[PDB]
Amino acid sequence: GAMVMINKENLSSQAKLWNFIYGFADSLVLKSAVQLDLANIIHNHGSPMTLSELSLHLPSQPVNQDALYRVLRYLVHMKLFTKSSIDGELRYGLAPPAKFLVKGWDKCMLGAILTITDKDFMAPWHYLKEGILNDGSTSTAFEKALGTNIWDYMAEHPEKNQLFNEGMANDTRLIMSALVKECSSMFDGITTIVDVGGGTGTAVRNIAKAFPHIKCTVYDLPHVIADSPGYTEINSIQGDMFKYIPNADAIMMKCILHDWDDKECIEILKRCKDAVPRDGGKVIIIDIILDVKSEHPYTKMRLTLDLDMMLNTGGKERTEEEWKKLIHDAGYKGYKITHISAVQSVIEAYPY
Amino acid sequence: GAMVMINKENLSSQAKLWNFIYGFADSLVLKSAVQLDLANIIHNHGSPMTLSELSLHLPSQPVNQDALYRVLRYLVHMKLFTKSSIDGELRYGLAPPAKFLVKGWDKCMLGAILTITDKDFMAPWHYLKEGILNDGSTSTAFEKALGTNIWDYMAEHPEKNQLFNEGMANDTRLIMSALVKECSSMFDGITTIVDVGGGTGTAVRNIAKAFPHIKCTVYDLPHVIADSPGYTEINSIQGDMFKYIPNADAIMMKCILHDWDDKECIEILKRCKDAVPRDGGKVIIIDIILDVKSEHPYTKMRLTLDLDMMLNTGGKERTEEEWKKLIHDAGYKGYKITHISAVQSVIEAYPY
Ligand SMILES: Nc1ncnc2c1ncn2[C@@H]1O[C@H](CSCC[C@H](N)C(=O)O)[C@@H](O)[C@H]1O
Ligand SMILES: Nc1ncnc2c1ncn2[C@@H]1O[C@H](CSCC[C@H](N)C(=O)O)[C@@H](O)[C@H]1O
Ligand SMILES: Oc1ccc(C[C@@H]2NCCc3cc(O)c(O)cc32)cc1O
Ligand SMILES: Oc1ccc(C[C@@H]2NCCc3cc(O)c(O)cc32)cc1O
Ligand SMILES: [K+]
Ligand SMILES: [K+]
Ligand SMILES: [K+]
Ligand SMILES: [K+]
Ligand SMILES: [K+]
Repeated sequence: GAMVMINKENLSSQAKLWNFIYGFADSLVLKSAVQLDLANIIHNHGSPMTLSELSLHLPSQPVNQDALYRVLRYLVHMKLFTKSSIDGELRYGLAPPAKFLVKGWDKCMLGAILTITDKDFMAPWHYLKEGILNDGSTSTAFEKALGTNIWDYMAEHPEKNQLFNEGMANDTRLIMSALVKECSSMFDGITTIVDVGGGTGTAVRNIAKAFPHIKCTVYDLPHVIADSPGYTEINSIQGDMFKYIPNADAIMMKCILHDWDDKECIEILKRCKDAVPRDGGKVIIIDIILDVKSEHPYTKMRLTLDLDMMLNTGGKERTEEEWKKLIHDAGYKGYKITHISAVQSVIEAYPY
Repeated sequence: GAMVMINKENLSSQAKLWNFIYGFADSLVLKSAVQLDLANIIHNHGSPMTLSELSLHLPSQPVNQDALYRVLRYLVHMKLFTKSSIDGELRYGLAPPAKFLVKGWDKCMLGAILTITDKDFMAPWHYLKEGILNDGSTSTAFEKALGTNIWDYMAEHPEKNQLFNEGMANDTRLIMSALVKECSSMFDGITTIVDVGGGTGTAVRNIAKAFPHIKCTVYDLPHVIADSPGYTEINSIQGDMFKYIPNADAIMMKCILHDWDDKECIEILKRCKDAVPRDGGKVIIIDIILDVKSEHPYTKMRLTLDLDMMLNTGGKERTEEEWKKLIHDAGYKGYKITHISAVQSVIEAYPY
């Protein structure tokens, strides 16, 4: 018949399953740590704090200190926070990865955390089985969970629109420094650049500051431009990139093409190719490159973004070979990849 | 002013945060793998299967094979499944931890997975912040999310009651073999045993089979006994353990005391102490012992269960010192711990 176990089963193997089952506890404990603002209370204090001292500084009163102690115990085991005995008291501090929970610098990841761990925005992941056994539905998991496609949903839910746009703002803050410094030569000779699907303008505001002689434009759907601050020297245009892309010396698209299937990407890439000059025009794509042959620090979260696209947008994350095919099919002459030690890489696509 | 970064920031540190943010993706991809029954289709086939072969055996038709490929790619990166080139084709197999997703043996963990990753049963974790900043509410996160306390909720939601009771059934299946074999001496001389809060009877059915001369009783709330199969030689009694515990030579409580605060536990433990004989009576507690000094395979999920109790039941997981105090305060003479290489340990509590 079947396998019969006769000696002790491996505890580590079973623990690996329990840790996968409860993966959501890491996401949702982290969310609570962010909502309580623990890392910033400690960082501002400048030294480890007792349970009582932390409690006195929390966002509201009163505080259940038993609950706080037990969440902190979990956070210490995550190696995000520390706990030690100092001068006769137990005090809580920050471990090195907690720096990404500290406000005031480009790699603070708080906006992204609050977007991704939002209850409504997690709901699509419960429809993953229905993405494979689709019973002949063509809708995304986002539509099954929340009623309509992501972008129309954002147009009808202003607070959700804002939360998502700030997550994207954050995502872009993580890479701008590397972009404008390491990839400064990409901006040479450009007099105009349009950020297609540029969101609430983080990328253009940073490019415009680093390169004062380039006239920058942000272009997105009306409900996103409506959630943006006013601009002085930067053009803000609203519209639909499938029907119109503002012409310029260069087009940039960050986290756009991974929202769309290959047919749609080719339509967008053709529209971009015809928006830039034959003479040194270029299209700057910023998106993940999936390595399916070797492992990198961001490999796990890049595969996670592949399914995030599958459920939320209808898109995908692509390997270099897939990018090559898409860029070829849109009729470009060639492409060049630049790594910037980020989740995304830069792919410059060059027309004839 | 503030810290200024001047050299490249650590990619691994940032990846650790992204992996915590997306912890829920591991839980919910695993859920989808269980709903698709991938591990059992492969295990029954007895060799790795192509994407097409897997598709032909899935729970329903048609199948989106792109989606299936991409979920499998994530599952292979989890090291739950494998992918290889064999005789000119890409075939998917099982890695060693996938044995816990295979049906037909005591360590199949499928019931637990489907309980813990259920959408409604995950909802309380979104109210973790409100468990610390409770705005002077005394309700559990379960009540905030789902309307009332867990046990009354189960009484009013028969499908949820069943799903939870089968999760508990599974949890008990994981330990019964070690219990009845390693701890056989605990059952010596006992003529009657009552499993207080014994659920749908897994523990008693297994004890009754291993020890045919012990008259076993399962005792739980009416809506749980109502979700149980009929019994011949095993007594099934319904009631409230805070008002009555059926008298017997021994009482067992598995995953009971971790549902309750210390005052409640002492009330239950006193009721048990007075239900067993002064002459060799004993109370057999099966629950986690938290080690807060060193690390073990199950440490992470035990701390996770501490917050699971905090949110869902109002209880907690306890260290040995906390167990000692509780057992002392209920007026017992002593206790003995037996490890059984499981999530829970056995704590025998002995009256005078
Ligand atoms: N048809 C369309 N035309 C223009 N923008 C669109 C669009 N469909 C979606 N978008 C926009 O594409 C963006 C995808 S999210 C990426 C936002 C930003 N580039 C960043 O990386 O931070 C959203 O802001 C969305 O509103
Ligand atoms: N007042 C009460 N009296 C009796 N049983 C109770 C109770 N309150 C809760 N319970 C039961 O305690 C159990 C906790 S879950 C543990 C179930 C089982 N002992 C196992 O380990 O698999 C549930 O079955 C629940 O219905
Ligand atoms: O920094 C982030 C990284 C990834 C996300 C995931 C997000 N899921 C919903 C749909 C969507 C769409 C996107 O184009 C995108 O770049 C990210 C996401 C949010 C973020 O705020
Ligand atoms: O095997 C399992 C392990 C842990 C759980 C968590 C569960 N959360 C809801 C409330 C609750 C209550 C319990 O008494 C318990 O032992 C487990 C749980 C479910 C399971 O099916
Ligand atoms: K959820
Ligand atoms: K809204
Ligand atoms: K990669
Ligand atoms: K129900
Ligand atoms: K432990």
